[PDB]
Amino acid sequence: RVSYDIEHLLYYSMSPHSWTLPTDWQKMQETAPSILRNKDLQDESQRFDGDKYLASIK
Amino acid sequence: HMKHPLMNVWTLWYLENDRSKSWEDMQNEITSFDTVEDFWSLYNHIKPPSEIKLGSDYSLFKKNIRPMWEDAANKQGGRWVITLSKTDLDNLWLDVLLCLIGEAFDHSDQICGAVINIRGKSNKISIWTADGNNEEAALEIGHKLRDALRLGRNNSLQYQLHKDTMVKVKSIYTL
Ligand SMILES: C[n+]1cn([C@@H]2O[C@H](COP(=O)(O)OP(=O)(O)OP(=O)(O)OC[C@H]3O[C@@H](n4cnc5c(=O)[nH]c(N)nc54)[C@H](O)[C@@H]3O)[C@@H](O)[C@H]2O)c2nc(N)[nH]c(=O)c21
Ligand SMILES: [Cl-]
Repeated sequence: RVSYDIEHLLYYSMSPHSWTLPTDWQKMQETAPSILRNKDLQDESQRFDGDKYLASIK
Repeated sequence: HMKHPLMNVWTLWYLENDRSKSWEDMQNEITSFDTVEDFWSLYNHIKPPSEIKLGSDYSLFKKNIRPMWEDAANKQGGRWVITLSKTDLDNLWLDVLLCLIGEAFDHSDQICGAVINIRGKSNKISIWTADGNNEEAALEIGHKLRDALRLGRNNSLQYQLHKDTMVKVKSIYTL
């Protein structure tokens, strides 16, 4: 089985590829604009912090 | 490249609130992904459950399985229902998502997807499984959730058949 525990999944969240836009971003803008967020990649103020999320659990 | 592959392909569905359409027509297929990084890419650029309109749903299901009773993968199936703070809800939803894509369940084939209902009164988070009469699989999945989500004895965890749901609730398993 190809599996991952929460620790590793959270760790990979801080990869650059975890912040770049989805492949279908254009079609997502055309079909469901109301649910989209963080459209400016330059601004990572509201980016998910996996290291903190992991640390918050104890 | 160099992304970490997932065991399965997952599809995020968004149930829009549009009474000009039937319930099935409201189901909007957003996109699919099959690596961990692509999941976070999607997650970082869609609103959490606590920020989207009332009467809408987020559903993550395996590729080629629609989040509905009519799908052949759900016909004989059921769901573990978790009855329900903005932060608490978002994190609980995320933890369920990470259980799914991380393949935390031993009976992986029995996993179909997860649905979060956002309603005014309360908010439901449900995990759908393929065979409701497969008690072994259903219970194993149930235990993994309670353990993973760290659900206290405060909240309940009840399994409901889709057939009993559509007839309007009977819970056949409780944990
Ligand atoms: C999963 N599912 C739902 N529907 C449809 O969505 C309604 C609410 O579901 P729901 O999942 O939101 O249930 P609850 O709010 O917990 O309570 P619950 O007791 O189930 O809700 C009943 C209340 O919901 C209202 N309602 C009816 N249609 C809709 C709808 O399209 N969207 C929403 N948000 N509410 C609806 C209805 O007037 C009543 O007040 C169901 O009643 C089905 O019609 C499905 N239809 C098909 N064909 N296939 C499906 O797999 C399916
Ligand atoms: Cl791992």
